[PDB]
Order: sequence, then C-alpha cells, then structure tokens
Amino acid sequence: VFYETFVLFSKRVQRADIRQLLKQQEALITKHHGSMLAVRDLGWRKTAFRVIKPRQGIFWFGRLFYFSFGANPAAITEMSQSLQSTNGVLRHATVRMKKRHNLMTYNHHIHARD
Amino acid sequence: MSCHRHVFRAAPAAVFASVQRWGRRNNVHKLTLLVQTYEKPCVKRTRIAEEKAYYPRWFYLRYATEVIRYSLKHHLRLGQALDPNDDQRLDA
Amino acid sequence: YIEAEKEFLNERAQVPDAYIERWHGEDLSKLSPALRRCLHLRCASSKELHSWRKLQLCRLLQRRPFDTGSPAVQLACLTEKILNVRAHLLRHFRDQQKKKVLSIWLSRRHRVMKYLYRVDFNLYKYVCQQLRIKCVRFAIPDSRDRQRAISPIAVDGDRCKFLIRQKLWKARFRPRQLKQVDGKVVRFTRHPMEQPS
Amino acid sequence: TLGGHPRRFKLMGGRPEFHHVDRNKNGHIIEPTDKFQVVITTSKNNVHAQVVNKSRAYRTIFGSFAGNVGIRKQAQQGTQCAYRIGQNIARKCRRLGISQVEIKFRRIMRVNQLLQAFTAHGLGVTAIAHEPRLPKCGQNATKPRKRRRV
Amino acid sequence: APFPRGIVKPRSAKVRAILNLSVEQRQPNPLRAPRKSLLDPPPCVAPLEKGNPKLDRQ
Amino acid sequence: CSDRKRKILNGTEYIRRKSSHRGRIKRGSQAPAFKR
Amino acid sequence: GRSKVLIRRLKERAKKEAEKKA
RNA sequence: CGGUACGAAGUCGAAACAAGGUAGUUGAUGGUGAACCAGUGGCUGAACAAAAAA
RNA sequence: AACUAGUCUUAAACACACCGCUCGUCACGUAACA
RNA sequence: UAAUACAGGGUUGAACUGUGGGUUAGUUUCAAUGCCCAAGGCAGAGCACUGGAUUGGAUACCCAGGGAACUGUGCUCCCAUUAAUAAGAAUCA
RNA sequence: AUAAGAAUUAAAUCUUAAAAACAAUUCGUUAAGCAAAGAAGUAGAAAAUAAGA
RNA sequence: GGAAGUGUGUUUCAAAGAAAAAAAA
RNA sequence: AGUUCUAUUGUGUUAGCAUGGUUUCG
Repeated sequence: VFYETFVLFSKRVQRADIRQLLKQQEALITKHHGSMLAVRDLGWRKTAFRVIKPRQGIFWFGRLFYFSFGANPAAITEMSQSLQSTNGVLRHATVRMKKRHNLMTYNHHIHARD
Repeated sequence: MSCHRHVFRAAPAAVFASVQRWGRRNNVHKLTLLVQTYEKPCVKRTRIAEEKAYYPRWFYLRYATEVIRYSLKHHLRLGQALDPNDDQRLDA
Repeated sequence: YIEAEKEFLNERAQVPDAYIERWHGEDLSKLSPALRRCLHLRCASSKELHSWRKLQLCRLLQRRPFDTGSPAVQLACLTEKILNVRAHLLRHFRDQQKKKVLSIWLSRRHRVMKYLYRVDFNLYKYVCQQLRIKCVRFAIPDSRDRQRAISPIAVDGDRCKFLIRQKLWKARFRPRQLKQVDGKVVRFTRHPMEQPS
Repeated sequence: TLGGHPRRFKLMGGRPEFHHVDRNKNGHIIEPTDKFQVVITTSKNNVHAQVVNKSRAYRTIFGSFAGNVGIRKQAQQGTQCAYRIGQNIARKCRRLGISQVEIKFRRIMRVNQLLQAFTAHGLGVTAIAHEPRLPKCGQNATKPRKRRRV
Repeated sequence: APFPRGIVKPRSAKVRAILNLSVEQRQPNPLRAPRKSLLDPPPCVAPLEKGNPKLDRQ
Repeated sequence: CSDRKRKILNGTEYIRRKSSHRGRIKRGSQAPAFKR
Repeated sequence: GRSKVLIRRLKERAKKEAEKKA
C-alpha cells in the first residue's frame, strides 16, 4: 500500500535532524516490509497562523518536506506516533497515495491552466 | 471570525450598522443565545425541522415582494399569456 | 476457548508468499525489486489478502477460468467472507452492524448449499469436503426442534471449535449460582462452553 | 449621589488625577506615539469598558462601569447606564490626551449607546471589531446552564 | 446544513402544516381516484354569515 | 392489545409483571433473559 | 462554584507559602 | 391489609384544556397532605420568535 | 406604550359558551374481589 | 462528519449464474434514558438536600451551593421503542 | 458593617475589598476533562395515502 | 514580543495591567 | 436478486490531532 507523508519542520530543525528522522522512518518501513519511494523538499512556507507548540515555543513558518513510500498498512500507526513524539516537527500528515492527484504524478501545472 | 470595519470618511453609526448586518447574516446572536443555555436533543430536532420548513417560504415571499415593489415603481402592467402563432413581425 | 480464538486469529493473519490481484512473473519483472516487494502480499492490506484467498478458492472450485457465480464458487466465497468477518468481529467486538451482516451471509450460504445439494449432489459433497465444512443434507425438511435443527453457525466448525454447540440455559436449564473468590455470588446467563468431543 | 465610585472617592489620596497608574521609564503615562483601544464587555446587568494602550503591550490604562459612574441595581440595565459609561470613557480619554480609539467588543448589545456617547463627546472611532469567539467545537461540549422557568 | 440527529414524524394536520414546506393538496392519482371536474356536486352546506343562516329567496 | 394495552396503560402490568428491565419498584428477573 | 474555587485558592496560598519558605 | 366500583356533595388547594399563566405527556427514578414537583432521555398528542447577497 | 368597539389570523378538552370546563387527598355510607 | 486501520451497504459497468423466492418460531444478534453492578471520581452542569426571595401557604416556578445519574464487548429492552401508517406482487411513460 | 461584582420583575444568598495575583473586567501562557458551530433543498418523476360533514 | 516609521537589516516600549466623577492649565 | 472485480465513499468500530465553549495559571 502506497502512502505519502508531509512534514513541517521548524526553523530549529537542522539538516542532520531531518536526515535522522528520515532514517528512522525508513527503518520502520523496512521493518514493515515496505520501501521508501521518493523524498522532496517543498521549501520554506509561512503558516496561515502562529503555531504555538507547547513546551517548544511559538513559530510563524516552517520548512515543508514530503516522502512517498510503499509499506504494509500496520506501519502507519508506528510512523505517526514517532513523528508526533519528535520534537522539531511542527505538523505532519500521512495519506494514501492516489492514482491521479499525487505529488509523484500531478506535480506540475497545478495552478497554471496554460 | 471577528469582523473588522474601518471608519474612514463615513459615519460611526453607518459602520456600526454594517457590523450589525454582518452579525445578523452570520447568526452570531442566535449561536450566542443557543450556547448560553442547554438545549435538549429533541428540542434541537424540532427547532431544526421548523427552520428548514420555514425559511424557504420566507425567501419566496421576499422575492414576491421585491417583484411587487419593482412593478409598482416602474408602473408595469399585468401580463397576458403569449399567444403562439403570432408572427411577431415589425410593422415597418 | 481463548486458545482456539488465538489459533484462528493467527491462521487468518498468516500471509502466504504470493502477490496481490493477478500479477505474475512478466508483470512483476519490469518493476524494480523494491517496488515488486511493495506489490508482494506482505505489504498488502487485509482486503487484498482476502481477495487473493477468495481467488484461490475460486480457481480451485470453478467451472471455467472466469466462473464466479456457479453455486460451488459462491459457497466458497461466502465461506471466506464469513471467516473474514468473524476475524474482524473478534478484533472489533464493538462493531455491531457486522454481526447483522454475518447473520445475513450465513443465511445466504445456507440457501446456496440447499440449492447445490439438489442441483448436483456429487459436486456438493466434493465442495464440502474441499472446504472442510459440514456436509449438511436436505433430503427431508428441517425440524422445528433446536436440538435437531441445522446450524449454519455450526457449519465450518472444524476451523472454530467454539462454533459447535452450547448447553440449554433457559428456565430450568439456567446455570446455578456460584460463590467467587472475592466472596460474592454470581450467576452466569450462559453455561461456560466445554470443548466438544 | 456623588456620580462616582464611593470608595475610590473616599480613599482618593489627595486627588491627583491618574495617581495610581504605573508609568513608563520616561515618567509618562502615555507616549506621544501610542494607539488606544476601548474594549467593551456588555451584559444584561452591566457594561465594563477598558481603555488599553496598544503600544505598551495592550496594557489597561483605566476602566469604568456602572458602579464607577454611580449607577446601582436595576438602573444598571437601562440604556442610560450604557450612555453614561460611554460619556465617562470619552471624557477621561479627552483628559488624558486620547482622541482616536479603536473599538472592540464581544456582545453587540448595549454598545450603540457607548458609540453614540463617544461620537457626541468627540472620542473619534477609527475602526470597530466584533469578536464573539463563537464555539468551534459543538453546542454541548460543556453542558451549558439550565433553561430558566423549566 | 445543521445536524438535528434524526427527523420527526408528526401525525396531525396542524403539526404537519407547521413542520412541512407545504401541505398543498396534490392532483388525485389516476390509478386510485378520478380527476376533479367542474360538474362535481357542491358540498351540502347551509350558507351562513357570522353564524346566521342566509336562507331566503327574497 | 386493546384490553392488553389498556392494562399496560392503567399500570396493572407495571405492578404484577416481572421485568428484566428491573427498576427499584418493579419485580426483577433472576433468570437469563430471552424474548418470549 | 464555591468548592473548586475555594480549594484552588487554598492550594495556591499553600504553594506560595511553601515556595517562600523554601 | 393495601387497593377498587357506586351515592353524596362537605374541607383543602388549582394539576390539565389559551403560551392555562413554569408547554404537555412518556420510560425508569428521587421528593412531597393532595392534585403534583425536580433532574435525565424520549415523542408532539406544544407554543413564542424567526435570515435576501456577500 | 398601553384600553374599548370592532375587523382579521391562530389554539381550544369551552357550546348553559372562562362567572366555562376540570384534577386529586381527606371525610362520608352501600358493595365486589382479595 | 480531517487523515489513517478494519469491515459493510448503496450506486454504475463487465463477467459469471439460471425460479436459486415472498413471508417468517419450539430462533436469537443489536437496541435511548433510568434502575442493579462495575469503573473511575472532582472540566462542566446537575435529583435529594441546604438557605436567599415571592406567596394566607407553598414541600415549586426565580437565586447560590450541591458526595444521586453523565463515557462499560455487563445486567440488559420498559416505552409517545428508533425513516413514518408491516413485508412482497400488480396497475403508470 | 459598608460599597463594588453578580443576580433578579425587584431583592437577597454569594465573592472581593482598603491599593490588587486571580471577587469581576482586559492581556499572555500552558494545564484539565469534554466534543455534529461551519459543508447535504423530506421540494422538481406524472409518483399523488383515507366517499362526508 | 506589542506599536509604529521609512536614508533601509529603523526606532520605541517591554516578561501581566487596572484604585472617584467633573474641570482648569 | 446472488458471486467476482471495478470507481466512489458525511455508514459502523478504530491508535493517535487540529481546533474550540468552559474551567484553570500568572
């Protein structure tokens, strides 16, 4: 089963932290028999509102990352719990990849008709 | 959310009236009154049924009154059923 | 009882070494080994595994390659669906609608078996043998006595020994009261099920 | 019938206006570059109006209410009390040196009187904001109070 | 739209008129009853005005 | 149901009939419950 | 009401006294 | 024993029918000289009030 | 903003028509069941 | 009623199938609140009860406080018991 | 005692009080339990329920 | 972090406030 | 009608989350 995960790291997060988190996620995928498909960086984006992350602070933007992976359905709960426990991550969401409207295929001309 | 209005080259009374209109069309007072006190589920069922039955009638009668006012203002006459087979040809 | 339930759940959870839907060697060769692993049944969901098992039963008991409506194949698929729903209920014991769905499917399977018995007796016996389900016979009309009546629940009782029988529990047959270790007296509404012979 | 808060009047320490208000490190209550917001909280029985300096981290400067203007008991429910509170706020703003303010409130009832008093007494209004903070979770997430008269 | 958690099933004509969009009488079903016609006899009701019967030809 | 529901409405059954629904005043059922 | 508020007031008073002592 | 039906109209209140002056009634309850009252969940065999569109 | 006369709408268990209809305890005799 | 996991049902199409059904007790899965039991136990609100008023008078309506009840594969189906006035066939373009 | 807050048809109980940390109003921050406000026309298939007053 | 400005990537205030009313200057 | 697959899921049970009335802390 294919899935896409979107993460929003804070400014305090570093490249080393991102690499560590991705390594942990790939370890979970391999444990659940899956395989990481792709990883991409969607740039720095301002939040629609200030994120008050308790015991971490207040943030006004974040760096957005995306990774797509095929894995057994049982891995999603573990991945979600791990991402929630991670400190730097501000927000995360994992969804089932769709045939047409997915970042792997429907990745260009999402706003420009011509 | 909270509506923000700028009182610039206008009357504070007019701006307050616009804010009141926003509140009325958003049902803010209705929700505040609802949450000020406990409403049992059956009462809510009856109220929602009543509203869903009532408001379309009000909208239709509002449209009818708008048409009546327009016709009175423009001195319009009552219509006659369009007779078919009328050539509708210009007298020229 | 608990051990039998655990055995059934484990057997249902077992994942064989095969792929999903109808992918085969040439289809899977084009992809990379990682994506082929993603296709493999280990990554597959419970629905895909259930569909694979139903496909295998169909290929076993089918008239021809695409025969899925013949009463034998219908019996196999209904049995598989009943087993899948029973496992799902053992997990989500609070899902009430699925018990109703299970009862409906038991009735449908009973009707399919009744039809196939008359239509083709030898094939009916063969299908029951292969499915390891009780080969109920409909030579004469069933009875109104629950001690003699057919049990669509008791069918496929080889898999689950807890779906076999139960002691009478109404009126004079109700279980008697027992004093527990805590010192309070409790009466069971049902007789604790004993392993059938 | 003093027209004010009896206890504040009695305990007034020599009557220096704004004697008890903390001041900046420069010794000024109001900087020449400060903006002001009047927050009004209305209800059936009373209206609480607070003038706040936005520049000083939205810090309350002074406030007024029915007791402060000298209205007690049932008289606090009428529109006269709301207009009196508005007049008091406008006059004190004029004394301090506040001319233009931004209005904010949660319940819109009993706010027209305050706005009219402000306009009459020269307290200009630059903007109006209605912040009802309506529930965004449900209607009985916390069981509200029982309905009166059963 | 709102979520009332179920619907209501009143039986009386009064409550049905209150709680339904319209209670206009519809055309009779051609499979059940005949169509209304101008020749149908009028109801046998005495003409009354403010409770007084108006029964006099002159 | 006519006389039966009349007895239910006037409350004779409420007094004289056991109820697996229990209640603090109604007679209770000490046996496993089944639809009759 | 008048139970939780009183209990929390007493709790805050005790906590402040203890912290000042410490 | 407790309850129940008939005749009589006596004392005490005014529970229902109008928004019956606190909508009614219902399931199982708690409380009360009486009708009844209170909470909770049901119904309507209830009312009042009731949107134009930015 | 209130009142009377209307006039209109709605509700009604009122129709001798709200000075209506109507509930119950207690008291009071004749009885059946238990 | 966001995503995710596990299961239905409905709708549309292809294939399969070939009167294989309509109704249903000596049947039993589920089912508001309350009550019994178990859990927890002070976010809110809230019987009994307390005391602040109105009333000849209230054991109520109003106000303040409130240890009963408010989340369970348990016990369990009383009802103004859940999409209606039982389910199916026929009559209509 | 008293005023203020709160409430009420009007009052009272209740909370704070003498320069304020939580009576009430404004501003931040977490914490706790709880969870149908917003998005679906019972409308339009000819589709229609009960002789009368 | 609050409030602002434009020779700038600038300045200012700043980790709770609030203790008659009505005026003069 | 039924079985299989197909596209869709304001259906039922689900670990966790975003938001919010209320109370709370300063």
